[PDB]
Amino acid sequence: EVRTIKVFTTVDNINLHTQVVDMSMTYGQQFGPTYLDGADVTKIKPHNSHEGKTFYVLPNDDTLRVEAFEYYHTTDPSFLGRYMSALNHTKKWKYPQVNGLTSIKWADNNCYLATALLTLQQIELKFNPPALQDAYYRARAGEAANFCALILAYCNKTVGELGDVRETMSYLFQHANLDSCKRVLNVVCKTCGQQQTTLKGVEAVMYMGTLSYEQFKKGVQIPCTCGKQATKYLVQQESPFVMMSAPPAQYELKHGTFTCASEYTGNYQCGHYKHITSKETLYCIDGALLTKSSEYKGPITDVFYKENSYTTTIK
Ligand SMILES: [Cl-]
Ligand SMILES: [Cl-]
Ligand SMILES: [Zn+2]
Repeated sequence: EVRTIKVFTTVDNINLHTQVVDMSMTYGQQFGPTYLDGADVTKIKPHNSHEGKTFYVLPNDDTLRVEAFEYYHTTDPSFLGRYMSALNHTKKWKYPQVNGLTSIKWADNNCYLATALLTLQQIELKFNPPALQDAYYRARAGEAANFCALILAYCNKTVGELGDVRETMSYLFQHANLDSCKRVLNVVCKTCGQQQTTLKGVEAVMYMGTLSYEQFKKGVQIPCTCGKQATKYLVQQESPFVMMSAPPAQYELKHGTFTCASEYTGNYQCGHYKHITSKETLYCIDGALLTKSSEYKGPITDVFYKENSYTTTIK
């Protein structure tokens, strides 16, 4: 006796593909790798409770390949398997509202993701892939499981791995509309003279070397090919924020002088991130945990600042 049920397959959870499945065969035998809200059902035979349900499958024909690219903006063949693997964990995480923002209760080394999510809610940023637009909208409303699983997939990180906030933000910014962001730098060597550089997009909003936006405007010392130290300073900035990053070092955050910051305690192999936000006072959001202080000092790795337009007074 042949038994069948109707199910739907998808790559984006919007466009559905009607399937009739033989209840005598695994999902794997019929569709290849198959997932039900993140759970791998490849080796499971259809249940009666499955009728009418939506299953994710890998893009295995031209229609799904186009749908997957249009939704995620990636053709990485392992992407949906990585997204589903992460989602099976992130759907069990807790997303408390802390000081009016969606955070993440600590689990599975997810401190870097909490501080990234908190930062995103404080800066002006629009994502390009519909997957991130839709998932980020849900995250802002408090249901961040899809958004967190997408960040893990886009960053090639598995649940439990040690992430870096700077690297995570770089991936998210690659998938954001930063096209009108512009930065002009001048590099002055007492031997070699002056050289101006223009940076656009993600490179216009990220700097690695100093946490202080004010120091970057005054000048920072960098190597020159001649062997001397040159001075690099900000000539012009057009962006709605900037991110200043450096290896973790004891640093004092002053209320009203920055938007938010990431603190990292530990070493190259394991550690813990916290988030500091400057509002009516300094709030330290540590997943579900919240403390406040008038002053803050700690091993800061990243600081975000509000911007619109800046032009140097240096000649
Ligand atoms: Cl689809
Ligand atoms: Cl968006
Ligand atoms: Zn030089």
